[PDB]
Amino acid sequence: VGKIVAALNARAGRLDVMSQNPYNAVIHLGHSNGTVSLWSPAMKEPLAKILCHRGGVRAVAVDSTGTYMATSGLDHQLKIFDLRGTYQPLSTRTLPHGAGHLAFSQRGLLVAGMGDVVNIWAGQGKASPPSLEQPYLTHRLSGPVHGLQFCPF
Amino acid sequence: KFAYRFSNLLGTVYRRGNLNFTCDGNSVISPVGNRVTVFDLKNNKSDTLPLATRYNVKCVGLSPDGRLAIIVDEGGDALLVSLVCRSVLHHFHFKGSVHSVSFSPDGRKFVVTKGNIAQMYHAPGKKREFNAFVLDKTYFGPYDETTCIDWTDDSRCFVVGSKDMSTWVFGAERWDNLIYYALGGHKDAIVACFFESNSLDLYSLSQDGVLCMWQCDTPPEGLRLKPPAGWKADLLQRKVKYSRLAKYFFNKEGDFNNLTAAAFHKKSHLLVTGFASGIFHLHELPEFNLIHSLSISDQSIASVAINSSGDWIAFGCSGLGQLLVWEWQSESYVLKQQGHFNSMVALAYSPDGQYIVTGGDDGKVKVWNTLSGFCFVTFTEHSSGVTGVTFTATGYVVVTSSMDGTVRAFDLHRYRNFRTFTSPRPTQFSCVAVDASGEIVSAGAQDSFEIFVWSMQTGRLLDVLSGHEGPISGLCFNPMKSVLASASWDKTVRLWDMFDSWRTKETLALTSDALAVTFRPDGAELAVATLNSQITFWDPENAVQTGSIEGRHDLKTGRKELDKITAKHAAKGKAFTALCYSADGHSILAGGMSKFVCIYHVREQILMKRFEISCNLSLDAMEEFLNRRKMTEFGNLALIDQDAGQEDGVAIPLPGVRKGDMSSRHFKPEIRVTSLRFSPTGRCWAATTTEGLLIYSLDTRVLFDPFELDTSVTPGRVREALRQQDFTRAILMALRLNESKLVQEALEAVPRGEIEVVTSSLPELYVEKVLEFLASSFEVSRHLEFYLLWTHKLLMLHGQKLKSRAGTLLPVIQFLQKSIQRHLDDLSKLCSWNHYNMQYALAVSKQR
Amino acid sequence: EVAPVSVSDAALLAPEEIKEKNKAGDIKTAAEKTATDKKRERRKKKYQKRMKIKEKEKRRKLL
Amino acid sequence: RTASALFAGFRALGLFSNDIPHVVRFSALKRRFYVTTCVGKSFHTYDVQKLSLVAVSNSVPQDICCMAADGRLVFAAYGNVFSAFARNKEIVHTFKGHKAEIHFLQPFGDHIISVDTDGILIIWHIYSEEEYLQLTFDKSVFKISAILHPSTYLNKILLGSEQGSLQLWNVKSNKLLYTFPGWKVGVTALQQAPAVDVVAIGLMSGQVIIHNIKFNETLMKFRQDWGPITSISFRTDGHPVMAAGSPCGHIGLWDLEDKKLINQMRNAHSTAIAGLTFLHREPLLVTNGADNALRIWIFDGPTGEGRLLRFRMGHSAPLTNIRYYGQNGQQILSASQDGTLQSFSTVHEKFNKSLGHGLINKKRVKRKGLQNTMSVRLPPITKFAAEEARESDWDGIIACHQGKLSCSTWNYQKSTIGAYFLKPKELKKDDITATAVDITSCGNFAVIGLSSGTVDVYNMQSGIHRGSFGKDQAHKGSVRGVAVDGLNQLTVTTGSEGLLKFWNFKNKILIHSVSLSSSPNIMLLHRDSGILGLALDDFSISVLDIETRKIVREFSGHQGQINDMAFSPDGRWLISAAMDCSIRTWDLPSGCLIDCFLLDSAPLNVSMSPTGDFLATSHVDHLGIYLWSNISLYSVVSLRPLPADYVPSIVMLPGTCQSDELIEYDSPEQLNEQLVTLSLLPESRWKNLLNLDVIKKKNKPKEPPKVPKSAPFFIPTIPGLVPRYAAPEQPQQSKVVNLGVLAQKSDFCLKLEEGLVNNKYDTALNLLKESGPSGIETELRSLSPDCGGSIEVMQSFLKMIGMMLDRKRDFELAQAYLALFLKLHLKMLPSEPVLLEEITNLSSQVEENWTHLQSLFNQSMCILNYLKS
Amino acid sequence: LQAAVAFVEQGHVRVGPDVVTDPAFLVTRSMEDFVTWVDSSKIKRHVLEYNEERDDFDLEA
RNA sequence: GGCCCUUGCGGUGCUCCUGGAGCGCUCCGGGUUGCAGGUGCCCGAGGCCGA
Repeated sequence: VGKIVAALNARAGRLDVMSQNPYNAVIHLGHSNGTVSLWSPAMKEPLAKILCHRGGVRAVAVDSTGTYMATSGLDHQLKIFDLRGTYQPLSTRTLPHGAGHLAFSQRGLLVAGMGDVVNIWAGQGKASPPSLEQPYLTHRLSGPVHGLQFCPF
Repeated sequence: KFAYRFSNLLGTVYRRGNLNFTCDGNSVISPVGNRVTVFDLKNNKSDTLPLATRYNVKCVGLSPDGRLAIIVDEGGDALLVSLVCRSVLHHFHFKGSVHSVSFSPDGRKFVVTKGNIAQMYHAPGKKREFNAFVLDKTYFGPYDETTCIDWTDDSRCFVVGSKDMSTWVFGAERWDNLIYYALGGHKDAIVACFFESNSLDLYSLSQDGVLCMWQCDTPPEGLRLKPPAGWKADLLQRKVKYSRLAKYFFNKEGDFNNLTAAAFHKKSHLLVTGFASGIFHLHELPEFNLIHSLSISDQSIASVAINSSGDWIAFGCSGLGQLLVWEWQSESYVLKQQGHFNSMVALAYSPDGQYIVTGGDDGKVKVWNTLSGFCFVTFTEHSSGVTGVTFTATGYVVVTSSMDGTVRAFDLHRYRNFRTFTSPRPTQFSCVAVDASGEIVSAGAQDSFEIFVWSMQTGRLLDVLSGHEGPISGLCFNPMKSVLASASWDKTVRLWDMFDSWRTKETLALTSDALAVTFRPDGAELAVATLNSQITFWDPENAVQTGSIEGRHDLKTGRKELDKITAKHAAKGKAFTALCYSADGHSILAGGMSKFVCIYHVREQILMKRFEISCNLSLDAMEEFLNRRKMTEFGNLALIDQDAGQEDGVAIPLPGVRKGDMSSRHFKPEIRVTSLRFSPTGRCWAATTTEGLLIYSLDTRVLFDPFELDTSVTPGRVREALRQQDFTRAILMALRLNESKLVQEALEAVPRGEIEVVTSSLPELYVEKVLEFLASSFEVSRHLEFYLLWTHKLLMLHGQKLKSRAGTLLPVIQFLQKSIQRHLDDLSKLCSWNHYNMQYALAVSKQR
Repeated sequence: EVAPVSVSDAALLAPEEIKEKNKAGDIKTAAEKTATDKKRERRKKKYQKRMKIKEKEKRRKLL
Repeated sequence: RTASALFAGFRALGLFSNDIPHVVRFSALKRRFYVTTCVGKSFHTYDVQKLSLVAVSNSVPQDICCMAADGRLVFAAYGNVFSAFARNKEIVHTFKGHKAEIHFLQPFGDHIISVDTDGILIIWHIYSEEEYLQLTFDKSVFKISAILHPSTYLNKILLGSEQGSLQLWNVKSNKLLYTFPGWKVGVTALQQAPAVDVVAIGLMSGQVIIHNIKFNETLMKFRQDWGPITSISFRTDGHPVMAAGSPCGHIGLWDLEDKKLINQMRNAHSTAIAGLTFLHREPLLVTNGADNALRIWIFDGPTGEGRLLRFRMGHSAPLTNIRYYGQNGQQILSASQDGTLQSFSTVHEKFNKSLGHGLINKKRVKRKGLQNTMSVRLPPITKFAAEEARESDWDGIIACHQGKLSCSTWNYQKSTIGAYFLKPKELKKDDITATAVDITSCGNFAVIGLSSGTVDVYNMQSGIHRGSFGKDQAHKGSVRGVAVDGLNQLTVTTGSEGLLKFWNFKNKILIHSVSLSSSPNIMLLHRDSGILGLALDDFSISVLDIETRKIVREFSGHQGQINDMAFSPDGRWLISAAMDCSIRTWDLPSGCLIDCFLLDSAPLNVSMSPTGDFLATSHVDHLGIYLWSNISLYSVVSLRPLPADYVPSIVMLPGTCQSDELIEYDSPEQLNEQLVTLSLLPESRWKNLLNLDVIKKKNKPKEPPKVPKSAPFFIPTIPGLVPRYAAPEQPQQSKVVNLGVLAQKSDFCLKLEEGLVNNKYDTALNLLKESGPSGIETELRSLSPDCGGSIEVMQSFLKMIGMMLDRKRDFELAQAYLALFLKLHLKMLPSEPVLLEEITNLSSQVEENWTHLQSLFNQSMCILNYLKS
Repeated sequence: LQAAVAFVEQGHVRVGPDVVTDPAFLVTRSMEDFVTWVDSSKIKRHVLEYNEERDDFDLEA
């Protein structure tokens, strides 16, 4: 239609971390406090606040089915969260460098962009989260990573 | 002949960078745009170092011993200099932008933080190599740009703040218990981070205004070396914890005042912090006790430093370029100066040559003392900018004309604006001119096209001179004849006679539009700059053109970043706009919109010399051919850098403003020499440009100028004559050479009582040389009355003969006079203050 | 301006402003005043009253 | 110790490549190739992507003989010792222990193999620098000429000989595995083929033998009739192509699959091939040579015809003449025997540029290229003069060639030859040649001399003759030099007959003539000072002033022909380079020798920077320009007059980093006892004592600082820059004490008390002149009886003042401090009688001293004012 | 209007002695009286040639 | 002036080092990362016109 339906004040300072859940259609917002806020255009307050890191969050990405969330922060920890009512971190790993960006494919693969290096973690995915034990593929870019996305099909 | 060297840059005290005190704590090192100035508060002095750079100085690293310093510009070029010798040692190029440089307290290592990394280098050694700094180690911790550096007093570990709101601590060499450690607990960018006096406990300050204290369990001597391993073991065969004790807030909730600068003195446990609102706070860290706080300016505080003793704190505000030194215990200012960038447009000298008055677009009139280099009186009566300024020929009176429509006169005896002249019609004045007698004041308008003339003593409008068509470019009174010459844009220069019963007027027609008019010091020749870049020399009394000078090619002008046209096409439409005769009048100085000032020989109509004002490449239009490296397929893309530069804030850039805060092109102004002036003394000259006020002074080192050389003339024969007591011949041979040290020795060798014989034997030609050397001597010589006797004898012997040729000796006498004046005045203040007072005491004892 | 040394030392206020001086620069008591001196003061006072009436009356017309 | 005093070598300019072969080095953390080339006493590193300089190494005392690279480090050998370079710049490890020059270097893991000339082979551990293993081979039986470590072989190295035998060795077991009989020609090159067990062997006869070392069969043989095979490389991008170098500079491409010659590259380099290498998995060839060239070749054209892709080049022939161009000083103009003009930047090599070859009929060169147009090529440039003014509008360089009548012109911004050939119209033959050229300051006119003795003036913009000096010819003999004054007022020329003539530039009228003792050789004029320098055939140098046309200085001491001369920008130093391989600096104001340092090679040209930082020299057979730093700028140097008949014992290498006569005088503290003298103590310290209170009051802010009420009473304190009180306290002592322990008298007051006994107040004087005005006022205020100072002590301060008036030194301090003291205690003063007797002495002394000075001051000013009116 | 914007970018118009290249430049009623062709511009050559008032001495100089 | 398979004549296709703007690599080393207070920004067309 071309009309602004909502304009909401997150009330958390600068906003730099954002992703949506395709199954859920809610918006996730990361903050330097370490919390991720669930937003909807109808409400003037966030649906929920989820404390994920001991420092500031710099990335958030959730899968197509809407089951898991992947977040990374300043404490150099990669976390996988269960979004089906429990909101506990299913997987945890400490990293040498920092995961600046994250994404999911349509089969459940997760890629983290750290510096000039990308790493992809794969799991069986059949009602299970990605296994962060050992990466699936590696590749070294010419420069530092600024954007990641999977082709749909 | 024309041997002048750059001596000082007045008018600017702070542009950008960090401030540093010298090791002893008496002097302050301040970056002024392209250069670096040292202000010596101990002796009330300011000196700009001779070094220049391609771009503005971003970082200054000062060595603990005080001998060495590292100066880095924005482009990444670094310069290793000695403060003792005030000379550049060597050059280097850091690959990327450096946020800061800090020397280790021991003096062996220094850390350079650049990009996302911090590289630690060794200190430069006595050995000279093509590569100055030998890189030692690299650390690659943070997510984002590193900001600040601090070192432990034991030089065992250092700490680096980062933009990613984490603070990293590293070890100088690999410790088994501490290789690196990371700290969080913040939600905004780290501004500074410090260490305790004798422990590894640290402080972290965020841009939000939060202070965090971190304490470790391990004493700094507890650090242990890693056990040797690898290949050293083959030769031999044959963690700590941090806890957050406290978190403090510098601001009340609901107020967003960003912390911008911080400094911390370890021995006194003192913190000084400057905020975006222009206020600074003092605290005692372990208890966080607010001692007192001040408001410095409306603009933010960019850099803050504290001296070794802890008594003085340095503040810089880049909004107005304001520099302040504050002594907290005495609750008083030691130094406080302010100068806006690109403000100055006007210039003048006092008749003595001791003071310089300037006015700017801001509307402020400032008087500077050239010897000290500091402003000492400022007049703010004018509301809009000052276009012109002038001293009266006799008194200590300064006259200004402004866009307010007012011409105001100020006295230096009482520091008041005693007379103000305004037109009956609301008009804006563009320049001022005052007669040598000082009775007549004159001004010209932007729009009313007519010259207004007022009386000084009465203050009424004597007359309105009309006849010009178009605005008046400039005015000047003849110094000896009391006639007024005014140039206008109708290709004419008109001469007006004031003390003439029949109101005789003259016109001088020109091929193109006129821009400036100046008289020679004697007043018998006149110079007009025209729009076709020609300087024409006329004889005013006979209205005949003596000569012409073509100067279009000499004004090398470069293309601006946004110009579609090339350098040559723009140059075809630009001419000279500032002219100034030398003290003798044999040479003329011309300047305009370029980094060059051209000195021409008027009689030969040839260019003797070209002076380069600046080499700063962060100023627009400096270089003729823009760099091909920056070009892309869609153009040079200047607007991205334009937005990055205008991100400074403070105001909002407005379309169509050429100059000022509202002008979009303010971060990188064009290079322009607004005005030139020459000292009446003749020992220096000055120029007002965008960079500031520039002083060029006589220096014997620049050029060798003997008078009459011979194979016999040599210092060996000079000292041989000295040993033979033939003083006169030694003096003559020492004067035939123009070395100051030899003639100094030759004069000081003579014992008293033989002075008059030497003076009588001197020929007429050498008299001027001896007077010049004596005048130079009174400034820097301990032996006052020796040179007093010399001057007294030569003057009493040759005054009558010098009277006939007094016309050509004016620059010399002026010089001599002021020197002989200077010392005298202070003695006349002090000795009499003793004498009479003592006599008064001797009176009271008698009445008892 | 702020500086550790002062270039010019002055009263900042003119000597006439501190103590006002008559045009003649001398003051005479009523006893000393001669015949002409009293006549001049009478002449000046009548001279002032005359012109002030003209200025007040002119101002009255403008209103 | 150091041969010179004023000068030291800094860097070389214009040199890119030499005979030492290059090495190609892959890097970790950066997926790129780097190629390292030796340059004299250093080396340079370039990325192969764009041939951009990335690092310049530190200098070594001797010329590098052999080079090696192993990814992490770069190894360089000079003399009998070799070192390892880290970060491509700075040495971290040096290895001594060889008595002969190193001729081969082979990096072997963490160990390095060095082979000496006499026949010693030693393996060194890099980091520990210890000697692992040493072997010797008989020089007559087996002299090593090639070293190779085949890939995929554990601890095995293959050694070849000039005799023709090959030996395979194992370093770890230290035994001879096998001996190859080989061929009687002798081995000159070894290379690893793109196979597990195959090598390529070069021979001195021009034959390359590709061999399998495991089973000893020869796969194929190729023969080039160009001399010994310098280097061999293999193409690994999927095409079986082999390239082998030759000392003629030619390259032959052999087809490995069909055992045939593909094509031959002719004149890839003018000089001998140093090293050629195919880049890994690339169709690229990297070649360098002794002609100061580095080239990249790509084989992508039809028939695999290689074409030049990139290059970095300097002068390929010895230099003739060099000169700084421009007043900024970042660029130098140089001409060489190859017949081209080039510009070299002194800050970075990216601003280097070439002006091209001398070419008549330029449009012909466009159609047919540089080659096949050799006839129109011009002879090499011998002399030239350039001026920066008017360079944008028209030409600014005039140059005279070897044995040619005409003079050529050059354009800087266009970076090509000019449009005029300047000559007299009448002459056409080349029997007469042009000898001396000069260009005027304004840049309009150029003055050309001839061997016949005629001097002409031409306009630079149009090239039209503007007249000539003399009725028919200026000089009888050849014109050696011409010069034009800066103001275009006097033109001075020289002749072979020995006459020096001065002319008017405008109307061309002779003024004066000077005879010379010997024939002048070279001539230069320092325009701004007006100082003219002459070098004569009798090895002396004569200096004369152009204005008075008379000799001012004579310099002798050179033992050879003087080649070129140079002036410092200030005009105080004359630098002359001679054939005796010495560069001498003369001090014009004194006329005595200051510096003389010897050189390995005779210097041809010398020129001083316009800024004065650097000195540039060029040599007889070297291809580059060498810069020498003037150390007077960055350090203080005391000039010392050397004896005239001096020969420098110590030689200084070019490219490596490592009395009554003089004029200086120091003024004594006092010329005479009766003379009044003043100190140069800063003005702010003593002139503001009487007005101190009001000066401090204005400094305080308009609005006082905001102080919180909760703030405590005690805040930390800094005692001050100078201690007014001598003793703060008498490790773990008590801090609660009774009276009589803490200091109760100021250090100044203590010194004053001692001054009474011995009549000496110098100690108190030093404290008084060191403390600042705020401190001085406090000290004098403390002197009062109320503040704790006895009236006896105030008597001491009055006697201090009197003493300074008898010595008549520090006169301004005497008046300043006494004035403050009078202001403070005037009310107490007349009551106490003792202080009066000091005043009566003091009052007389200040009266007689001021009155004598006040008269001398007043008579001076009144005379000066009378001169004004 | 596209021609008018073109001229200021190519530096053919001056306001007084100063030549301005910024299209965003508001001109005062007084200053609009002194906008004219800069000297030695090809457009002023065309105008003077049309009016039969072209002399090479003054323009080129 | 010189040119001799030439031209007062013309055209093409590649190469020619980003100031900040391809950072990080001798050795050593990197492991046990051990919820203060935020309400923004945008919204005016009338011609002392030219064709």
